[PDB]
Amino acid sequence: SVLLSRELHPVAPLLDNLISALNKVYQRKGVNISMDISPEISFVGEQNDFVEVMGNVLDNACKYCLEFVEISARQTDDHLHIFVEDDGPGIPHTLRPGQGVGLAVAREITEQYAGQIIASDSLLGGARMEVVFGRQHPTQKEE
Repeated sequence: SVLLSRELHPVAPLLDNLISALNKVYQRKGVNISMDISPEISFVGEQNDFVEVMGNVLDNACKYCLEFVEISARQTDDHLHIFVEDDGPGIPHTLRPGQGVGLAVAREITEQYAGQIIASDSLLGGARMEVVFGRQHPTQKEE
C-alpha cells in the first residue's frame, strides 16, 4: 500500500538557537550552557513541538542551576532521548523540584508523542532531566 517517509529535523541546530536566547536571558546570573549532540541526532514530528518542549526544559534548567547546564542526547529506533543536566539543588530525596510545576507544558506535549519526562540525579550536583519522545519511526503508511 502507500508508505511515506516522515519529516526528520536535525536536533543540534534547533537547540543551538534556544541556547543563544537563554544565554542572553540569564547572562546576569552567569549561566554556562554546553551541548554535545552529534549532527546525526534528529527529531521526527512537528518541529515547533520539539522547540516548545525543549525551550521549557532548558529554561527551567537555567532557573534551577547555579551556573552550569549540560545537554546531551541519544536515539533508539523509536525514541529520542534528550538529557538536560544542571548543577543546582538536588531532587526530592535546598533541594528543588524535578520541577514538574513549570514543566507542565513539556509534559503535555511529550505525552502527545507517546513519551515522558523523567528526573534523576546529575553528576553536576543537580537534576538530570530526561525528555523522551516516542513515535520516532522514520516511516508510516497513509498517502
